[PDB]
Amino acid sequence: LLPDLIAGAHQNADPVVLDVSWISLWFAFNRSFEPTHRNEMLEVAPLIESVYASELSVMKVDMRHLSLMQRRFPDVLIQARPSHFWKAVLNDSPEAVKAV
Amino acid sequence: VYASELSVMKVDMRHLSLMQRRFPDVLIQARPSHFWKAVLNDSPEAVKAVMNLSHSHNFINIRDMMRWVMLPSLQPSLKLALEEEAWAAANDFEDLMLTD
Amino acid sequence: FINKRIVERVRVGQILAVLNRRFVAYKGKMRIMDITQSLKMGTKLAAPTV
Amino acid sequence: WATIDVEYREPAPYVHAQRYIRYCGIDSRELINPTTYGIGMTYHCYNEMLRMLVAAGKDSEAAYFRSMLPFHMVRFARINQIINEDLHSVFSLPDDMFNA
Amino acid sequence: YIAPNPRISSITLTQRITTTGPFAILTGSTPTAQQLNDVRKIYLALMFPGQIILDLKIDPGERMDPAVRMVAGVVGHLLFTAGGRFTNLTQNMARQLDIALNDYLLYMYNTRVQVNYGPTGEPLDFQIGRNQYDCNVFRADFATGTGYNG
Amino acid sequence: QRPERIKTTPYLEGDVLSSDSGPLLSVFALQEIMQKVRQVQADYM
Amino acid sequence: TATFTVPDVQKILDDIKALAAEQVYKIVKVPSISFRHIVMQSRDRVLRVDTYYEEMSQVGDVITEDEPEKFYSTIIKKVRFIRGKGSFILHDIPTRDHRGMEVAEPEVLGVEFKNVLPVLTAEHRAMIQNALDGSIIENGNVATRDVDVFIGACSEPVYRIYNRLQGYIEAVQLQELRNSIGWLERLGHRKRITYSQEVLTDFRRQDTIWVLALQLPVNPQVVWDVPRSSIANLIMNIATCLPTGE
Repeated sequence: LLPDLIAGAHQNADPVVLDVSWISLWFAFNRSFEPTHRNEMLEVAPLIESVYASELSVMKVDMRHLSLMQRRFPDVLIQARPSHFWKAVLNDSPEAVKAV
Repeated sequence: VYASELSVMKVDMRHLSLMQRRFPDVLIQARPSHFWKAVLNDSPEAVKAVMNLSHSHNFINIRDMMRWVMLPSLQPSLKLALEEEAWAAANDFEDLMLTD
Repeated sequence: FINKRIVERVRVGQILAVLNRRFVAYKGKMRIMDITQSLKMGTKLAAPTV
Repeated sequence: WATIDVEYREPAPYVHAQRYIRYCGIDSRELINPTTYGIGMTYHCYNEMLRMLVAAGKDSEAAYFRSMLPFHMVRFARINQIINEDLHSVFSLPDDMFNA
Repeated sequence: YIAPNPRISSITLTQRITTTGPFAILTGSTPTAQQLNDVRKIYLALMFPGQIILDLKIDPGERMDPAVRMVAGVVGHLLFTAGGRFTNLTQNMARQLDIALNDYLLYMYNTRVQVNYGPTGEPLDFQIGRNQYDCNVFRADFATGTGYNG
Repeated sequence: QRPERIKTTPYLEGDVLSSDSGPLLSVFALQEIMQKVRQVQADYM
Repeated sequence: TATFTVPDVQKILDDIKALAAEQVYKIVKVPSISFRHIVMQSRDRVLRVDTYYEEMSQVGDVITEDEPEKFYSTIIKKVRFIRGKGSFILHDIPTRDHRGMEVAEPEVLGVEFKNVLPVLTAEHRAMIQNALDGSIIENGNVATRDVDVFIGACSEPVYRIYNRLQGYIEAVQLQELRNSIGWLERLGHRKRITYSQEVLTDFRRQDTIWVLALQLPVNPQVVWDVPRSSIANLIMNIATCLPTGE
């Protein structure tokens, strides 16, 4: 992250920039963050991670299998683009994954 | 903005100065004040006013204007570059659809 | 007499023979904006006083 | 009299003007507090004038000027600040003409 | 969010005599909605080191006494990190903080002290005090992170 | 129940100002991120 | 206290500030038509007509040998017309796909031949379609930004202006913006002004093309080359930078 910011090169994970005021520095210096309770779904999260990863894996598999149709049968897919099967796969996926 | 407008005026005057030598038959009774007034009729009024703050009580003539035109200093900008390329493209008057 | 090709007679095979200019276009998913007016957005610091 | 009222330093934003006005030898880099700034600062001409006034038998006037010295210093500090940090522009006079 | 103890900045020796803090004018202020949102932004940027970066905001109508800027200049050098591993603030905000610290150090509302300026025009290029303390070390340098935490 | 939260000296004891949690801060961050770009695209051509 | 500059200079600065926002270029999807075609009773031959000269012949007044001012004004107006017509930028052009390649649509090419198709025969129609299928789009880079490059038709005098404008856009993308921002930072450091950079720090900043009509490090010499201009410069400096106090 840091050498790319110094050199100004292209970044895959660009940092998010937020704007603050002068007096906000003084207000933030005179405060401390004291946690009281854990998150409500801290004990459930890994199942969410696993479900998300599995659904993305199956989408990748479907797209990979569909990507060879043009080379296999050129005369049927003359006007084909990758975005076409991208939309075709996304139209048959659960809405929660697309929302994420 | 002021520098860009002055540069545009300089370029226009510099290119218009050669017309009498190029076509003696049309401009036989022309004087430099003619093309001076012609260029000043198309400049913005703000730059003319700024110059008139000084020229309202100091006298200048053709020699001062020619010496200022011949000086090699311009402020690069979009309008200046476009105007220079326009003059270069219109160097040949057959492209302006008038001939003898 | 004007030495320009204002009007010509061409066969139908020469219709697409005038394509010799290199054009550069920007992608539709990118954006272009003019930020000249952004060069005057600033604030003036005030000196301390009694 | 014996001060250095103009100075040259690091390059300026406008390259045609590089001078720094230093009335009474006051540096314009630092902010001032008008309540208490010139408590113990003098320069050459003021000291010579005070010495001459004391030598001439004008005690009240000498004491008045010695009391009014901090007012003089803060006023000239404000003038230096205005000249160096507000009146810097392309419309400022070039150095080669200011010296002449 | 927990505020610091009020007795840290003041001691009451007797009924009438109490010590006075330097920043008493600032400690009496109360944040509005926007300032509280900015505080939440600052803490969010702190808790995620390299993924959120702060920057300065300019509002022409907004009005404060100039002391706030030079106090924040000192605060920011102690609160943020611009070291050799990661950063919390953009280069522009680092420059603004350095300029604010310069203005704070050169503002002497008490008896003045000796100062010697350097050959370059960069901010914080001077030596201060009876013992000449070099303040060039507080200028930001992202390759080594001298001026901030780290 | 955690040893880190035991306070024995009033140095670390003070008033309570505000509170926040994950489900609020996430939507706050999204709102600020989108608001910035909408404002920038509105202010200029 | 609870109960300034002369008005004409204030009006002058207001006019200059207004003029600073004038827009010169345009952003279009397709270029204007440069060549059109005239059909006769024939089916194999047509007339190719260049529209530039046809539009150019109707600009300005007639030339007469005893009004030099009108002649100069006519030349100025013609040059300005050329400059105005030649400045445009392309964005989001129509596109078609063919055998895994991208092809420009016939409407983005700078020729108009929609009225010659109905008169053609079968062989010529097939030939025209096959020829149109061969306009392959190329992917190029302009300061690490992906752009489309293709081949079209345009008249020479307007093409020169377009090419110069493209070169200027590339130049301001490479180094001019950084120079302007750095000079603004140095000036603000000198004169105690804080300049905002909010416009360059959103989350869509890695896919933006920046256009600037003016540059910041202005050459002061061009200001001081105006003959006998000391008093005007002094008045402008007073009207621009003098503060007010008690």
